[PDB]
Amino acid sequence: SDLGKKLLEAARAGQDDEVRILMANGADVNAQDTQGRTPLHLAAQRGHLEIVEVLLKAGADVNAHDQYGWTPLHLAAHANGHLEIVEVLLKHGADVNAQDWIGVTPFDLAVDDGNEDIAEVLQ
Amino acid sequence: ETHINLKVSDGSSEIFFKIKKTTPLRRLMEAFAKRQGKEMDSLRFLYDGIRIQADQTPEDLDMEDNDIIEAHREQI
Repeated sequence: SDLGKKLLEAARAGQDDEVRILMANGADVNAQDTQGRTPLHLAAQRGHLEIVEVLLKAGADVNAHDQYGWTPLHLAAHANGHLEIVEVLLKHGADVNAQDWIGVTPFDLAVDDGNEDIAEVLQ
Repeated sequence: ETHINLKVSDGSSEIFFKIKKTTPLRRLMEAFAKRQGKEMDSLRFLYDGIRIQADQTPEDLDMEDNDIIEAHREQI
C-alpha cells in the first residue's frame, strides 16, 4: 500500500510521533523511495536523531545503500554533520568502511567536508 | 552543492553515481566497466554524443544533476 511512502515522508519531515505510529501500524522500515533512500537514509541526511534511533530499534537496515551506493552513514557524514547520528549508526552496526560505486567511504566524505569530529569518530 | 548525480547507461545497465564536481570521471567509467567484467578502455563513454576523456571532471563539462553518460562498446 502506502505505509512506506508515509514513513519516508515523516522521516523527511521530522515527525517522530508519526514515525512511531506508522511503525506500530506496520510501515515498511526498509521501504525505499525513487532514489533508493530508506527512511534511515533521509533521517540521517536531515539530522533527525530520534527518528534515526527509533528506525534502528525497529530493525532498519543500517547498512542499506541507495542507488548511488550511499549508506545512511555516507549521508550523515556528508554536508551538515550531527556527530551524534553517526555515533548511533556505528553503535548499531554501521559499516564504517562502506564504499559507494566509486569507493567513497563515509570517512572520505567527512574529510572532504571537513567536519573534524566525524572524521575522528569514524577512526 | 559539492556533489552531482549522474546516470551511466548502455541501453540495458543503468548506474547512478553521486560524485564530486571535481572528481575525475575515470573512476565512474572504471566502476561501470568493472561491474560488467570489462576494462574501461573497451567502452566508449559519451556526454551530449561527445566522447569523454577519463581525466575530465563533471565541472569540466558543465554537467548538471541527472545528466546521462551513454556507454557503448569500442569497435561496435
